[PDB]
Amino acid sequence: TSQVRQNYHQDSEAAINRQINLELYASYVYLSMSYYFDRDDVALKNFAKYFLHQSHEEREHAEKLMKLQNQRGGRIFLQDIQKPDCDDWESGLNAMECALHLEKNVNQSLLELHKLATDKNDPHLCDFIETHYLNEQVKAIKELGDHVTNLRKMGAPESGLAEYLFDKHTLG
Amino acid sequence: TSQVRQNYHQDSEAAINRQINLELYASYVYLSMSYYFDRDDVALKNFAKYFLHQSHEEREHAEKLMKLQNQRGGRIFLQDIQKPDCDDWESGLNAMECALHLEKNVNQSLLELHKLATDKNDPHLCDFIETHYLNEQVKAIKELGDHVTNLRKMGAPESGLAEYLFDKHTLG
Amino acid sequence: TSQVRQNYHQDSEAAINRQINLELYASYVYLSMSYYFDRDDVALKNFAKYFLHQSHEEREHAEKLMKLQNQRGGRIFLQDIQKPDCDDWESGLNAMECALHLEKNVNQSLLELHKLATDKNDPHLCDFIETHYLNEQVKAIKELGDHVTNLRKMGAPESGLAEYLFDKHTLG
Amino acid sequence: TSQVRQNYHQDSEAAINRQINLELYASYVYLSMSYYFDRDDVALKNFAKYFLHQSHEEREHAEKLMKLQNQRGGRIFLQDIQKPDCDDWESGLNAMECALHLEKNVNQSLLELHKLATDKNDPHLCDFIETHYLNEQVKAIKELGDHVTNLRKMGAPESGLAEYLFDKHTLG
Amino acid sequence: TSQVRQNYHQDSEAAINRQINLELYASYVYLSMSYYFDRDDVALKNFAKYFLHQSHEEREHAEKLMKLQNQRGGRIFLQDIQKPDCDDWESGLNAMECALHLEKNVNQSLLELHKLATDKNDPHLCDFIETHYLNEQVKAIKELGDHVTNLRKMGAPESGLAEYLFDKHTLG
Amino acid sequence: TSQVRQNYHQDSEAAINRQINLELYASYVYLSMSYYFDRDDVALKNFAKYFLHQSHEEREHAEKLMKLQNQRGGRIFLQDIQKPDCDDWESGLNAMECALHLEKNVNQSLLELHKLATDKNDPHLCDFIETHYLNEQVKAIKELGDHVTNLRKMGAPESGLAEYLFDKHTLG
Ligand SMILES: [Ca+2]
Ligand SMILES: [Ca+2]
Ligand SMILES: [Ca+2]
Ligand SMILES: [Ca+2]
Ligand SMILES: [Ca+2]
Ligand SMILES: [Ca+2]
Ligand SMILES: [Ca+2]
Ligand SMILES: [Ca+2]
Repeated sequence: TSQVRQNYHQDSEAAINRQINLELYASYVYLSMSYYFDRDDVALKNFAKYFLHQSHEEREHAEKLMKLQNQRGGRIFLQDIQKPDCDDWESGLNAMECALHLEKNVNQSLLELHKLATDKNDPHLCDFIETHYLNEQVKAIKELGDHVTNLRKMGAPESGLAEYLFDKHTLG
Repeated sequence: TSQVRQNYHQDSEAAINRQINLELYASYVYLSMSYYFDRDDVALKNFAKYFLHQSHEEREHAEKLMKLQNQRGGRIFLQDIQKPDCDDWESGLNAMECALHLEKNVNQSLLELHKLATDKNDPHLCDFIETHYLNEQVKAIKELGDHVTNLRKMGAPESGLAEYLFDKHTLG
Repeated sequence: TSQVRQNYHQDSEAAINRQINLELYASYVYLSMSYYFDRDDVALKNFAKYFLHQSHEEREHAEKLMKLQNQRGGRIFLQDIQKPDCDDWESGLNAMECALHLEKNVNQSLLELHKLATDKNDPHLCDFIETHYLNEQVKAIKELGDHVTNLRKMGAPESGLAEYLFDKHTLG
Repeated sequence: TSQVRQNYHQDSEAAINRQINLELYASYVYLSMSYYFDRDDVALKNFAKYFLHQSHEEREHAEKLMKLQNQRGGRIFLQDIQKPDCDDWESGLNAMECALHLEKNVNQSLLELHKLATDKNDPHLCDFIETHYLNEQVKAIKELGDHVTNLRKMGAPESGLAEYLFDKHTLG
Repeated sequence: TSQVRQNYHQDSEAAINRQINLELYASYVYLSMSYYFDRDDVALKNFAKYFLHQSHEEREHAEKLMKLQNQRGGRIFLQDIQKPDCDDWESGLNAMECALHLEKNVNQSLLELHKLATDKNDPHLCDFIETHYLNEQVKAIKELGDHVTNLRKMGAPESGLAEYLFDKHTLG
Repeated sequence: TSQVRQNYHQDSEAAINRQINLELYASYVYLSMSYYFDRDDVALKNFAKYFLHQSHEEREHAEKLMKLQNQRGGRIFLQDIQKPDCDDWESGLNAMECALHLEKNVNQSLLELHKLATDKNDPHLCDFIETHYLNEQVKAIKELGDHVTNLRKMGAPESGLAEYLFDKHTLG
């Protein structure tokens, strides 16, 4: 038991280890989406840059949780990072819809983590999650919803002109 | 026989002279495409600038090979430069498709040159081709493929609006 | 089959997909080592920074291969990223020894890839590997060997003073 | 028939197409002369630079005529570019004498073009030729005559010292 | 056996040790030529500076090979450095002719080293030689050929004025 | 006999030629020591840099003597440069002890040269040696003695920590 550990429940420690794997998995999903748009038969450079940036940010979120685990006297335990479910993402609109779904799932996991921290009376963990994760998730979800709405209204994905213009004017 | 000539096969010397003519020919093809887009009844200024730049680069590639011939103690032998097969290039998409085909043909010739240099055990010639030509060709081919994909997805060449927007947003 | 694909063997395409997973795995190993040194009961900040930097570079190497796959007309196929074999890395010296072993293994895979590219007569792939990977590997291996030699000569890992001073004077 | 065409005779259009080929041919001749001086057994670097610059300028002259053709509503028609008559240019003095002869021939063609434009009452074409070509030709011819006179007076080409010094002091 | 050694053949290691001695020997030859031109009865300062610079570069080439030996896990083994064959170099032209011969000999040794690396399947060693040595040798040889041609055409070495002017205008 | 030679004895000329070889030999010894510290199984970078700098300075000393020989109307006569007696230098302390011994030997040769110049009544040669060599030697010897004393007092070479710290704090 760590000399620094104080008011840090075993259940919280385990849940943090799970969240770490989830963020690394999200990073992997975004990495796959990015390079799909880099294909010569897809070729939407700004969609590709958008998802690569998202991939790097998810990786950063995971490292922040690893830092928190050590700060509290807990111990990091890593697991395999599962490959994404899809290899081909279909279209710009489909990719954005999948990302929205992914983000809502990560948000659900964070809300469950917050409830657990509350039940265990760990105010430091509650504030950490509120401060660094909760608001970021809400902003991310609103942004993806906006994008999905615009692509649909423009006539994507049936209209190839729609996806080309969105890549230039919104993501560019 | 040149006082500088060393490990430079007669077959390699001849193949270099052939590659020189091929690059000059590619330069001529791009020059023709450029001014086709400058016509009052076509009028796509950025397509015109794009192909003119390609024309100048091909000319530079040829001069580099002429420099290499002299460096190795070989002798330059020039041939007529054949006129392009087409005078009218039809459309932006058609021109891009023809350029893709042209580049793949020049790439094939370079791969054959590399194989010959390998058989003759000329490591300097192999590295020269690898360094200055092989990677440039691969990048060029990927770029043209990307362009072709976008124009097709936008609805070219049937859609005149598609070619107008690509000229502004991608080539501009 | 991609409109850009030329002289790119199916076996090469598959080997590239395998190398991509291997680099991502190496990235994961370095990430685990980094945060082990961040523990309150280990506490060697410069060892931690050193391995985190290595982790980011391996991730970059993987992305470069993903870029190459698309450039040649090949198709990315991702696999699970296996968790590292160890959770606890023992000591600074032990971690450096494990990294040396890891790098020699990645080097072996690259040498095998180069031999395959040679057999398939793919000069572009051979040069890509030579240029971006082979020399980097040799430098990395020499650096790790140097570090291991110094730690051993200083009296690590039995001497805790040795690891503390190396962290400050060499890695700092 | 172009919507922009006005007072542009069919004979003028054809003569412009011929002049375009002539300028491209002159460019090719200068390119050949340039690299002859780059040979290890000739080695006069400033003669080489001088002729390469002339080659680029002739190429520019041709592009200007291509621009003019399109401006007037005419249509570009390209022909093969014939290889130069010589592969070996003998000496610095001989090359300068050949260039003088070449320039006087191009000048004759331009004077004939001007006479035709005059007969067809095309004041715009007459002024274009006067402005951009006639004075440039006269200056070029005077310059080459000066060079030829100096080389001869110095004792070229029998004197190898003469050509070496001219390369340094006049062309350098 | 070095902890860093991987895919490095014993024959390659030995050949590298031999190349090291050869470059040091070339350095010694150029050093001797340099100070010959510094004599009061020769007095060509720019010839002297030219050869001294060549001497320093050869020394640098040798150190680079020593660095490579250590990087691969090989062991440096030095030999006596033989004195040059001549003490008196006769003339500027004679010195340049001897240097051309020397460089072609060093080039032959490098080509033989490359063939050996190829037979032993050492892609890293092949690329190292290609990258740092092969192209430098070709440039060096072309430069010396150019110099020899100019001196001969000027009337060296019978003409003392020729060597004086070349020292000022080419080497100065 | 040189038109510039004045009061320059044949014995002095010969002794200068011998000193030149001795300085080149010292340069070779330092070069060998330098790269010994660059080995993966030694790895003391600052010891390596220290000896490489010494190697370059000895080479400079030799060139200065070659310059002096020509200034006085004497003639340079070079000899083979013998390989160092050792290939493996054992340790940092051992290398420093060997260098101290080497420097005292070079100093003895210089003192003998000065005595000869004195006997031949050559005031210019005496002052040259005093000015450029004698004081430099004394400083070099004192510096090496200081280093040897410190390494011994620290517990080298039995203590690997001692050599590591000296490399950082004194030579770094
Ligand atoms: Ca598993
Ligand atoms: Ca013909
Ligand atoms: Ca290469
Ligand atoms: Ca799985
Ligand atoms: Ca024809
Ligand atoms: Ca011996
Ligand atoms: Ca001997
Ligand atoms: Ca004095």
